[PDB]
Amino acid sequence: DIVMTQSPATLSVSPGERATLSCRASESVSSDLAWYQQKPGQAPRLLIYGASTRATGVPARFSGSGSGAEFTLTISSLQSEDFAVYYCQQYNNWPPRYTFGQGTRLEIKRT
Amino acid sequence: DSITLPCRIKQIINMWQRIGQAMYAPPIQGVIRCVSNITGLILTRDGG
Amino acid sequence: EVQLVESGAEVKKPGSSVKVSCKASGDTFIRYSFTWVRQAPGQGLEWMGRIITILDVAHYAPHLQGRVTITADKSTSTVYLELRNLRSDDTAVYFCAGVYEGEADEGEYDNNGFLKHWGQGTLVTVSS
Amino acid sequence: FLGFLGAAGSTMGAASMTLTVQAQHLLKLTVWGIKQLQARVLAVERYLRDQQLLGIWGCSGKLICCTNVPWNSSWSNRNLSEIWDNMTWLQWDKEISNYTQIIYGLLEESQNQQEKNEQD
Amino acid sequence: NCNTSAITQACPKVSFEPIPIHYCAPAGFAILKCKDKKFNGTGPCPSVSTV
Ligand SMILES: *[C@@H]1O[C@H](CO)[C@@H](O[C@@H]2O[C@H](CO)[C@@H](O[C@@H]3O[C@H](CO[C@H]4O[C@H](CO)[C@@H](O)[C@H](O[C@H]5O[C@H](CO)[C@@H](O)[C@H](O)[C@@H]5O)[C@@H]4O)[C@@H](O)[C@H](O[C@H]4O[C@H](CO)[C@@H](O)[C@H](O)[C@@H]4O[C@H]4O[C@H](CO)[C@@H](O)[C@H](O)[C@@H]4O)[C@@H]3O)[C@H](O)[C@H]2NC(C)=O)[C@H](O)[C@H]1NC(C)=O
Ligand SMILES: CCCOC(=O)N1c2cc(CNC)ccc2[C@H](NC(=O)C(=O)Nc2ccc(Cl)c(F)c2)[C@H]1CNC(=N)N
Ligand SMILES: *[C@@H]1O[C@H](CO)[C@@H](O)[C@H](O)[C@H]1NC(C)=O
Ligand SMILES: *[C@@H]1O[C@H](CO)[C@@H](O)[C@H](O)[C@H]1NC(C)=O
Ligand SMILES: *[C@@H]1O[C@H](CO)[C@@H](O)[C@H](O)[C@H]1NC(C)=O
Ligand SMILES: *[C@@H]1O[C@H](CO)[C@@H](O)[C@H](O)[C@H]1NC(C)=O
Ligand SMILES: *[C@@H]1O[C@H](CO)[C@@H](O)[C@H](O)[C@H]1NC(C)=O
Repeated sequence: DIVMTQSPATLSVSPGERATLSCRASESVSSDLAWYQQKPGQAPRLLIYGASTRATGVPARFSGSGSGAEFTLTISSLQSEDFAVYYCQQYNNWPPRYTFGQGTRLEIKRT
Repeated sequence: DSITLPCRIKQIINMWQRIGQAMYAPPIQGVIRCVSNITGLILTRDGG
Repeated sequence: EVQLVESGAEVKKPGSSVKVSCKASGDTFIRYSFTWVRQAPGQGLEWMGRIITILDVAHYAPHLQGRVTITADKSTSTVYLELRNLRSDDTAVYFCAGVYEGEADEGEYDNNGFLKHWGQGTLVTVSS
Repeated sequence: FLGFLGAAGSTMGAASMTLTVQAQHLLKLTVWGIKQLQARVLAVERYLRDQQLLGIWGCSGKLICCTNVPWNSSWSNRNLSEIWDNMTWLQWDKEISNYTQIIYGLLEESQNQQEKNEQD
Repeated sequence: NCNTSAITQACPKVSFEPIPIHYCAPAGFAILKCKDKKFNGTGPCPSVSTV
């Protein structure tokens, strides 16, 4: 298949502040990475496709950008429903042997 | 003064070589200009 | 805007074959591209396969190739995923996905790779 | 090779009389130089391919030859006078396009018929 | 009925503009040509020329 490694894998930032999510590509994906948001319970939802173009019926506060092997999705103000698992799937290869991402993990701060 | 024809850059074309149905990549970004002559017509008569 | 309804959760045994249907409604079914993607419990999404409805051709993932066939019928306007040689760790939630790509009947085609419309998500659990 | 073709417009008799008269830039001039040798080498290798056949019917090295055999009237009968002053060689070919095999098979047997004289 | 055999492959864009192309007869064949302008399809062309 196609491997997808990231370094650093994930950094710990407390909830309540602006956070950016970085996706790294093993290959040279020009602008062929899409971003999906998956809150647990149902199917995900596409937000950014083309690595920059906003999907229909999604808030404009989310902002995705990047190219090549570096892509970044940024939030403006956190929302209650904006705490989910974010998947970055590339689809540059052809024939379509596309590969998904790994998601992002957030831990419950139980004292 | 100038008569225009509106048209699209298709993708799923029937190959002229044989009985098939190809499919090509989405069109590139940029100006695709072709200034070409017209030295022929192909016509057929009416059925009735 | 346009919703897709997937078949109910099915449970089978290893060594068998499973079939799951996703029915799309709202637009013309044949003018779409459909990607089948699976999610293991507690694991990220796994891209299984793709099919171009106007053209009736499928491409599957290499590591998963050989045990999955994706077909679709425009008459009933639904896409079927069929999996062979079921085995325990393949327990997962299966998802159909569909994308609009332009006026496909006349010849136009975009061939988008992302996923916009999604099914409700069937669950397959193969075990003892 | 094929330069002996401009006489085609000339009629039967004119062709008969004219018979005896005669029967990088560097890279572009080489790949198109060979293609002019493959024509002349074929010109001789066909000349020897058909002069040998002429050696079966008896006459070799002869531009105009004639053997001991009559002419069947079934072969597009027409007077010799008209078919030699106003008649095209291509038209003659088309008129006798079917009978060439018959003639070319019988000429050999006639030559062997003559050959039996010194074979005896 | 007919087995639609997909031959999926890579389809990179590339410049594609026609260029002139002559067709030539090799090793003992000659290409006629009707130099006459008023043409009729079949029929005679009393202006022929070998090229
Ligand atoms: C009937 O006949 C007519 C005429 O006889 C034909 O018309 C022709 O059609 C072709 C096909 O498109 C035209 O070719 C195109 O020409 C473009 C103009 O190029 C010229 O001007 C530029 C000005 O900058 C010059 O630089 C060029 O000269 C040099 O160009 C490159 C530059 O690096 C050199 O490397 C070369 O060695 C040249 O010496 C020309 O003089 C030209 O831009 C274009 O090439 C682009 O488009 C093709 C299309 O696929 C790409 O594959 C290619 O890579 C180029 O990509 C550029 O553009 C795309 C978007 O368009 C961008 O995404 C890229 O990043 C990049 O910027 C192509 O070569 C030709 O000009 C035209 N003739 C005339 C007189 O107009 C008809 O085709 C023919 N048939 C029919 C059915 O009508
Ligand atoms: C077998 C070789 C002869 O080809 C035919 O038999 N064809 C034929 C014949 C007739 C009968 N009339 C005599 C009607 C229609 C067609 C079809 N034509 C084209 O598909 C065509 O022209 N495509 C095209 C695409 C792009 C560009 Cl740019 C272009 F310039 C042209 C075609 C049948 N191929 C098919 N159904 N897959
Ligand atoms: C169109 O015709 C004119 C006149 O014969 C000629 O100069 C021109 O080159 C032609 N166009 C093309 C693209 O060859
Ligand atoms: C062509 O034929 C005419 C007969 O009308 C003749 O007078 C003329 O000399 C011929 N020309 C050539 C070049 O054969
Ligand atoms: C053929 O030419 C001869 C000349 O002797 C003549 O007598 C005869 O009538 C001619 N026949 C035809 C059909 O022209
Ligand atoms: C040669 O034979 C074909 C069919 O065998 C016939 O059509 C044609 O007319 C014949 N040629 C002549 C000059 O009779
Ligand atoms: C074209 O050729 C045909 C074939 O004989 C002929 O009947 C017709 O009259 C010709 N048309 C012209 C010369 O305009």
